[PDB]
Amino acid sequence: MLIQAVGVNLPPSYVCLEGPLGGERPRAQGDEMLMQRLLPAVREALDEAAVKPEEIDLIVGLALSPDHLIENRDIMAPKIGHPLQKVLGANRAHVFDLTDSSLARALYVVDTLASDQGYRNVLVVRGESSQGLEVDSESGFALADGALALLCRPTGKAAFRRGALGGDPAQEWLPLSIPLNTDIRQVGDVKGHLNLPAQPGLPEAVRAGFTRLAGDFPQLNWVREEWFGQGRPDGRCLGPFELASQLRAAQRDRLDELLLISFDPFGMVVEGVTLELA
Amino acid sequence: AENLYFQGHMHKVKLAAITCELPARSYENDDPVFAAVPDLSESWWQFWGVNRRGYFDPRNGENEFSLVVRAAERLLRSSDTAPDSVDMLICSASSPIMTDAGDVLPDLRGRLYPRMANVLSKQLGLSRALPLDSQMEAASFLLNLRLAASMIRQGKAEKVLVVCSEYISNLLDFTSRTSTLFADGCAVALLTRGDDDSCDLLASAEHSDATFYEVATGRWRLPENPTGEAKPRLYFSLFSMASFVPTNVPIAMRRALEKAGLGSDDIDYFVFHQPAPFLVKAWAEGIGARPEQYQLTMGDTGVMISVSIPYTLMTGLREGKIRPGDRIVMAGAATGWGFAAQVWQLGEVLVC
Repeated sequence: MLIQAVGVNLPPSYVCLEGPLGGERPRAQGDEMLMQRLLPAVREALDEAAVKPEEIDLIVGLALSPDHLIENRDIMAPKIGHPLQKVLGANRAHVFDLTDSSLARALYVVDTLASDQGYRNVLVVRGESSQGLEVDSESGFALADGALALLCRPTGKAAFRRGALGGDPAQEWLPLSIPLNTDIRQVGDVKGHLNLPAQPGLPEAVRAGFTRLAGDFPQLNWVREEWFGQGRPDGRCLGPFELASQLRAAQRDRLDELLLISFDPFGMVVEGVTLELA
Repeated sequence: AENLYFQGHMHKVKLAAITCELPARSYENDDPVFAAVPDLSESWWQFWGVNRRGYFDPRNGENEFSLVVRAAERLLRSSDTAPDSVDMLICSASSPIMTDAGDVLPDLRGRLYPRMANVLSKQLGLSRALPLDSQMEAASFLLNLRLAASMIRQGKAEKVLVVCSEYISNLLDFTSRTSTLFADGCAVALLTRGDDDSCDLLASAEHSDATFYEVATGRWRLPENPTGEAKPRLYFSLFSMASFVPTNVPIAMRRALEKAGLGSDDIDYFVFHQPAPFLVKAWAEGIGARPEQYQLTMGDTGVMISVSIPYTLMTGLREGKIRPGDRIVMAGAATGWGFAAQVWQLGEVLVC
């Protein structure tokens, strides 16, 4: 899997939440919706790669947000890859969604499908406009809002690892869940609640899991997602959108290959995929 | 030989086993569940081809998870598949609302996330399975077969368990005619690396077109014809194109056949998604399939979104319409919209 170009577009609005799993993260405001950030992120990647929308073979989306996806803020399905196809004019593409997958796992699976089918230009997009999810005020956990676009050329050569979190090996980590709001009264109310129990050692356990997984490919430089503010400068973190600056630094430094590592809060694992770089 | 060296070969993909699990209770077209639906008529019922359909009964322990556990355990046992030999589990569920996580997350009730594969892998003891949850609405069974096949072909998995579980009834607005056709059900299939050429996925073609994305959606809204203090819910919603779906499934089939180097005359049998008799017939006529080469199965099940195709495949195998050695085409449409077709050489498929 070769990364041709990266696009990223985050809201300018940051919100700080206290708690062991808190931090300062980008947060969409008002009735901002995901497409207003996703479309410019995608166009930035296509422009960098000199790839026209009609040349896109495949669009695969990742977005948990249950509303505020598109102009009609009440639509949850079909998922955002489809309206993206429409507004982009990617009239030859196949579209699907990999729901709560990590980006690393999605990139591995898509490298496999797309190389097998002979595709040349594949868009993997990740975004949130999470106004419809209640943050976890007990732990401080919230999703970062924004959009990340990876324009990729498949090779079928990407390698993959799914690894344990670090820290106490006898620690049972309690996963993220998003229960449905059982008391929706107005169409604009939250549709679900983020629930990630307060676990003070979790941010460090994730980072230790990253470092362990990176040891499977010691020859490779690597990039990673930062879902928590703990121990980060100013408590600021961008979740999976942290990957954009790291990938761009790798391009500036003319790296040809790298390892990309995701944190999956549902599985409480880390997942890595090896990549080529333009 | 062609070269002094040996050419690499993609692994053959065996469709090894399949089963389905449907709701215990069936609802006829005059069932009181439809008492608040307006504008019904015998012409409506006769047109869509559904005479009865099933909805999960969660009060009696039926839901998208429990019936999958039952079906998958049955298939693993019947196919003699050790849980630890499954390398990947690919699940789909078109309703965003899940309701049960078994013994894995026993306190979780209605939920948007997580999806199914990770919790199901733990419930079934699939200790080596990479879990994936994919979404292509009514074409998800085909998408999952395609994902599985590519993993197997490239040597990245040797056994892949595929699950589709449709709890669509938890999104249906029963004050609206939109509630009258869709229905619940589950399907499980096992794909493996083939040990001979008796079975393989010869080719597939997937494509999407979002021109009419807004026509068929899941939207947070009040009921169409509410009563009292109705609350907003996530509902299947239909907004107000004639030839779009009739033509695009044949487009996908023609592309898949071309990639396989075959024509429709080379195909023994066809398996279609089951949205309506007129649509299945239009797809068949668009590719040259005669009525003796496919079944209409929505009459007694309703339109089970992604489960219609695997149910219809299973029916054809069970009834002897599809035989070992047959070449078949499986094809359907999905909201979004998406289209998928697959050309299979089938061997012996275990129906369990």
